[PDB]
Amino acid sequence: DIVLTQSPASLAVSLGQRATISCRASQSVSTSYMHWYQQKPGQPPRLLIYLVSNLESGVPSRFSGSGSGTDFTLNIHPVEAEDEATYYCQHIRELTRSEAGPSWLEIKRADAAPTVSIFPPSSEQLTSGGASVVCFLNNFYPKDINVKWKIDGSERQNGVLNSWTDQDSKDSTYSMSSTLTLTKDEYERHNSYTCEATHKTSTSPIVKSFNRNEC
Amino acid sequence: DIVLTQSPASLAVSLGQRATISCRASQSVSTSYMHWYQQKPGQPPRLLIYLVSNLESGVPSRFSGSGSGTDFTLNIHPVEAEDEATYYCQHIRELTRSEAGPSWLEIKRADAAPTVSIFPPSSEQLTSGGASVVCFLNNFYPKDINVKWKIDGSERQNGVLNSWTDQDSKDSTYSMSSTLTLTKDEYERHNSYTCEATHKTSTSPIVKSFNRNEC
Amino acid sequence: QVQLMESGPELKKPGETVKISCKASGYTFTDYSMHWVKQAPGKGLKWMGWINTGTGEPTFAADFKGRFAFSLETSASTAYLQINNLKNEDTASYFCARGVGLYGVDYWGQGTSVTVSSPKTTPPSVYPLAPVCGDTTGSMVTLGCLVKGYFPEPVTVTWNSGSLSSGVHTFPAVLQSDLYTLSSSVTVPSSTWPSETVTCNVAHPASSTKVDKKIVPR
Amino acid sequence: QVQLMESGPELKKPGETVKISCKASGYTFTDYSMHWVKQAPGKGLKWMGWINTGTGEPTFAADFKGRFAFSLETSASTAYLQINNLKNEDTASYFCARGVGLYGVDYWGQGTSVTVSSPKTTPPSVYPLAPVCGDTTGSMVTLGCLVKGYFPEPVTVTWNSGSLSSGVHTFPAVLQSDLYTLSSSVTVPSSTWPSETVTCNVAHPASSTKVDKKIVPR
Amino acid sequence: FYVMTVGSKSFLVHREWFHDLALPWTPPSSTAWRNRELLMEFEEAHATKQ
Amino acid sequence: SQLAEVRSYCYHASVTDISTVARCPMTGEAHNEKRADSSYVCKQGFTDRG
Amino acid sequence: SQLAEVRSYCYHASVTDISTVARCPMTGEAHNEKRADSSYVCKQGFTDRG
Amino acid sequence: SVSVQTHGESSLVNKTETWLDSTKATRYLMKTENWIIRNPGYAFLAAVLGWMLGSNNGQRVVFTILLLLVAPAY
Amino acid sequence: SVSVQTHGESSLVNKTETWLDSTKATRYLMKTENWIIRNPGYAFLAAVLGWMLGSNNGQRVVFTILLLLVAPAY
Repeated sequence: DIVLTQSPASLAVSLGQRATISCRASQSVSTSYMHWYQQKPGQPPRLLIYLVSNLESGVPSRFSGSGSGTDFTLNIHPVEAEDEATYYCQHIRELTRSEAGPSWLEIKRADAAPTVSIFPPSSEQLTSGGASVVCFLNNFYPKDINVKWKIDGSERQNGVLNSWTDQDSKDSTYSMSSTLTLTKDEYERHNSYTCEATHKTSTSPIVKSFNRNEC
Repeated sequence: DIVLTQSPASLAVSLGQRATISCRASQSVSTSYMHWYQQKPGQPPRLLIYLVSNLESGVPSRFSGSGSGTDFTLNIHPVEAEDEATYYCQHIRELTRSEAGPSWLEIKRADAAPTVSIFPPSSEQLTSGGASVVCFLNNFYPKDINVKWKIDGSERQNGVLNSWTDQDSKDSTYSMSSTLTLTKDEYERHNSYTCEATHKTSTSPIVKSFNRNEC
Repeated sequence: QVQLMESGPELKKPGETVKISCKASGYTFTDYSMHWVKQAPGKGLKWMGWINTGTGEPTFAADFKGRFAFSLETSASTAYLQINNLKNEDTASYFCARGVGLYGVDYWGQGTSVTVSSPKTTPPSVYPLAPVCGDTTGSMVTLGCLVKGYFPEPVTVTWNSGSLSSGVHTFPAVLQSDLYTLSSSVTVPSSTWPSETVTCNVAHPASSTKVDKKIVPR
Repeated sequence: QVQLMESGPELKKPGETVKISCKASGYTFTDYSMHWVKQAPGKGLKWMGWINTGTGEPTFAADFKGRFAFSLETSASTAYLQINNLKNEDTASYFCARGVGLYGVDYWGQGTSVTVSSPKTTPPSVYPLAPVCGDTTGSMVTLGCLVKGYFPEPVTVTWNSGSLSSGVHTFPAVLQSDLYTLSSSVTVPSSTWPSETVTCNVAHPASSTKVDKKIVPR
Repeated sequence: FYVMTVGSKSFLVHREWFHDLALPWTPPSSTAWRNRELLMEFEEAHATKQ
Repeated sequence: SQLAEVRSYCYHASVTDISTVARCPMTGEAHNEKRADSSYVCKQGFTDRG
Repeated sequence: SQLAEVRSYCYHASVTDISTVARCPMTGEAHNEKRADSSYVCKQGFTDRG
Repeated sequence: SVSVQTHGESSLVNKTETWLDSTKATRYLMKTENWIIRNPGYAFLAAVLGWMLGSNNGQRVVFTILLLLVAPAY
Repeated sequence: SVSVQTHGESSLVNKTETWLDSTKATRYLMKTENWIIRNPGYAFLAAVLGWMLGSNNGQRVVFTILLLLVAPAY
């Protein structure tokens, strides 16, 4: 039992900038035998630094692991768009073997507001008796955002289903979907269906709503 | 170190009936040295039985302590309106001294519905900017009841304060107060105000409601 | 006539210190143990500990160890529960208990409910509660008294100076912002209201406010 | 080249038994500790354990002890994690990892995700989601596709046969009652809708259901 | 001596000798014990089973 | 008159939750985490193997 | 090529959260609940009192 | 144990009847005999060594009967 | 009784782990030591007896250390 914690959890950065990813050995002196494992989403992990001090062969010298035995850092002095990833640090000094909660490389950019569009349930869906009010909060940077589904002025958190893109490959924004799924009965017993999106780009929620009585 | 549990938690009974109140020593064998204590509400408890097998002097022979060392029982073969009380049993074989979760004697009766009356905030309160919708649910037996506050068809559990009488000395029912406290703005941003109460006498909530738009 | 006479229930604030007196009577004091049992306001008897009566040596339950002082005065036979660095948990009815020891505790302090909390005495905000059409049940129009935001308890809530206890259910005063609301329900026939005055009369000796609120229809 | 290759991602049900392969390549199998690391769908790498490659002797983390069978085929250089009594917790991506030992694990199985759960293959409910007055953002009418209630993933949600890539945000399908719903959104200019057809083309290879819904004005 | 409660009754025991009782025993209050194994036993390992 | 409890003794015990975590030959010390709970009594040992 | 861990040793240790639960003369065995946690090292003893 | 090394004897104050009395009187002789009565083949060999060594007559006997006690409780 | 006079030792076939084994070895020494550990005052006075008598050296000890064990539980 030895714990590692790798800070931050994510860093929004310019590519080529130096974003150093800290780590620490909670126990003993781990000394050497810590690593850095880059795992991009949907990948097997990829080992970067070994003994906390040494690159693997494939990983270029931009990656630098550093720190000794109670504390550690993963540096990339030129973090890259190719370096966009999830990085891990792994104490090997003892079994059990474990992994610190990662740091992510996000590419910093202009802050973008979500394009927010609240589509009532398709008439196709309404004919099924189910009603899902979909609110698509699109192209926002950073990912910091929240959905609030307001119903007849009484905010409903139920039937809410959220699905959002990641840092968006072209603009590096994020896009989000907020789906308010109602029984068409309660969909019809209440009228104003309001998704409002608060985002670091907006001092207030970005309000997108429909009263079914409207069209 | 040694723990006790005294069942039932409460027993609704005909006075004169035999309601035997169990107790048990979780640890060791307490052997002797459990003791029955009646506490009528707001009293220092009155010690009933000593060694769990022996009446005190002031307690009548109707109280029967019984059980041995891992288990004990408080029997009143003629339970009474005076025997209405919060009963305790205490393992003394070991410090720390502790008690079992007590057993109440309730006098059984016919099931009575709550007399449910939903009072909107008086002008005295509406002039104060605070708004409390107060619903008095009077004289229900049993005590088993659930109050709900529905607002514009959307139930509000907020600003909800509940105060209920005990077994009501004459009819032996229970009376309750349900209270819906609102900011007069939210009190006036919503309309339908409902205290619905499901009580064992009714398979449905007993609904008392007003709309501010009503009178 | 062995009787354990304690101090009275005492309102306190956090960070303070309270010493509950318990004077013992009716027996040779030295010859029994002296026990303390916390009964939390809603929770069953939680035994605080005991002090030696002869020696004056206290011993506390693990939970009660270190914040609490069991002290005796031999001659006048006064046991003491002293609670130091008062905390809201220190609000409860506390009981000195003369030990019959392995045979338990025979007798009990009349009870002392310490009340530890910040608030300052505040008068009630009392609302004559006027029933609506949905509030009229049979002959009886239920009427109500909304007492609001007072510290401390009690308020004495009567109906027409207590002439109505009959349909009166005065419901327990409960905490709001360390202030109290009891809501009293008188149940009066529609023949008596609003034909006869039905006025909930709310007397708060702590704030010295006697508040009479007559229910008149909306 | 040293490459750790594993079995394929597998749908499973609770109570079953899965054995994930790991085949060694490009190195002497015997000489390097074969490791296993659980990446739960949301969790980071949680190291499952290692089986000694020389002896064939497994070693498990206290967590992974007893439910999980490490096994090593020697000649063909394949490693195995066999999970027994499949549980919805056993749903996760699993990685064999070749020990450089006290230097940890260098390489990794290409990944194998077990999905342990009851549901049966189900077609999606594909809903063309039309914009309303507020859903028209600038020149762009944001449009949407609600792909609803299918097991398992994925569905292939294209837009007019994918001819709309850019304004499209196909949002992640997540579990609903062990069925998946994704609400996919194209952002198209109001000039192109509904003047040009916008049809979200949703193919679900598991259910073999290709469902194409044109978004039409409400 | 001490006063040793054995069953319901209690009994006089030399307090020197009383500690000398070899048996699972207790902080006068409550919980954490000493040699609590002396009332417990073991078996063979048949596979994992003991 | 007033007597104090000097200590306590458990003369009758009940074994509960027997948990044996077995490890392979030459794995040395076995690990069963219940040592982290004093309520448990843990015992090292071995399973003879084929 | 490949090695197994026989055991581990802690060559430098860290004292944390020192707690001493005192009891009076003749109160005997001192009760500190932290004996339920092995992470706590508990030590009986006394303070000769006035 | 639970069986052996009793409080016996208190021997303080006590002109009275003890908790367990007639036991402690007959515990010694009986079980020592009841073992050596159970093993009479053990008994006679003890009489050998007393005369074997010490050659002093009256104190030769001290070895034997004291050894008959030994093997009970070893 | 349940105290002494145990089935141990059976020693009929029964090549196995006995009900209670290791504790049987510590019966005889310890509880006899424990008493003479309890009474070193006895241990002071006990072993002087044999050397008083017989002038036979090595066997003068035969009484001494062995009579020490005789004292506990007779």
